[PDB]
Amino acid sequence: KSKLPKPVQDLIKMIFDVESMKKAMVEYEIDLQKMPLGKLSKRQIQAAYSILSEVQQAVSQGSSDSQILDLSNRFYTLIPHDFGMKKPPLLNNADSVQAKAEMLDNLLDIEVAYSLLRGGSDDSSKDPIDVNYEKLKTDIKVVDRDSEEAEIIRKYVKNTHATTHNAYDLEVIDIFKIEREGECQRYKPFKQLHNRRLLWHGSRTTNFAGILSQGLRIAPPEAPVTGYMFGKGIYFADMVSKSANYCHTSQGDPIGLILLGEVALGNMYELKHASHISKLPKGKHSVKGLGKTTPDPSANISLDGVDVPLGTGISSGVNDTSLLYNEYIVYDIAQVNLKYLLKLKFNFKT
Ligand SMILES: C[C@]12CCCN1CC1=NNC(=O)c3cc(F)cc4[nH]c2c1c34
Repeated sequence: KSKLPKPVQDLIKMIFDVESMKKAMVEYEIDLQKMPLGKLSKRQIQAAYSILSEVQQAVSQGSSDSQILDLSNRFYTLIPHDFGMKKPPLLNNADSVQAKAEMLDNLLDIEVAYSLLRGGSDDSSKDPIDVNYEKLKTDIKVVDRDSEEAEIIRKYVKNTHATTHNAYDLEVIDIFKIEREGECQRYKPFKQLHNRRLLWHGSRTTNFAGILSQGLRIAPPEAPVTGYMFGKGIYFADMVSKSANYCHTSQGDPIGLILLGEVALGNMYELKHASHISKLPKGKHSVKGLGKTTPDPSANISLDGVDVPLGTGISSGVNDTSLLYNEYIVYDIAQVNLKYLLKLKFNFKT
């Protein structure tokens, strides 16, 4: 039987739940009878990614929409869906493509998680909790609730919840200090770049088995670069609620996980509208999408030499922007060093 601290044990049970993966799949209206969890393929997902990029290129230069309809039917044949008696959405426009690309990101992560769960070795004497914990190849420690780390993290959550995101409020249940096997060596080349910031990354619970195993990754090459507002990079927020929205929490499942990462942003390429790129212009290290609302720079503090923008929301002074809140994008996985993992209770305002 396991000796892990009991918060870490609940975390492991949460990350490796197959039923949550099946529920995520049912929430995308995927047909679980024709295409169950065990018949999820990495290469099938990549082929779906290629269909999305074919729709992107077709729409972009005046192809038949005959063509685009055929590609949408091919997509629904490659990934079987259960829509009952409604008509499935058509892949004819940019929003359809973006929805399916986010969906495929989560599908790929689910495949990674199930591949982890059913792989490696199994040892009947050992607690499954211990087996999965060491499958994560991460050091997970509980952060003391009265530390100053915890002070700053609670203040970061408390101060940067946007008013637009009025469907819920957040309660911090546990704060974990994580260390990914190998990540600090990979991050070393970027640890004295200027402008390193502690930023949020939310994702579904089922995805953290992937995120803790392999880190935060960039979409595969088959993924359409126009399926993401600022192209194929790793996306962070400085508003806790903007990232928390990407946990895809629900009333039926109100606990989520969110990441705090040291991001070496360096020279930020400032953008107010979508720009589907895979590389930065020479001399830039990150993209910053400017919101009309920013955390107050007055109130930034430092934690292990990293800036924390835990100020309250004020106007940026940016006028012709299409973003309500900031976004930070990096295009090299080495530019990220994950520091903390947070268990959040979503209290839905009903
Ligand atoms: C839809 C998108 C774009 C590429 C994959 N994505 C998933 C995501 N996850 N998590 C975040 O915390 C996040 C925070 C942001 F400020 C902007 C973001 N844009 C994304 C995310 C995101």
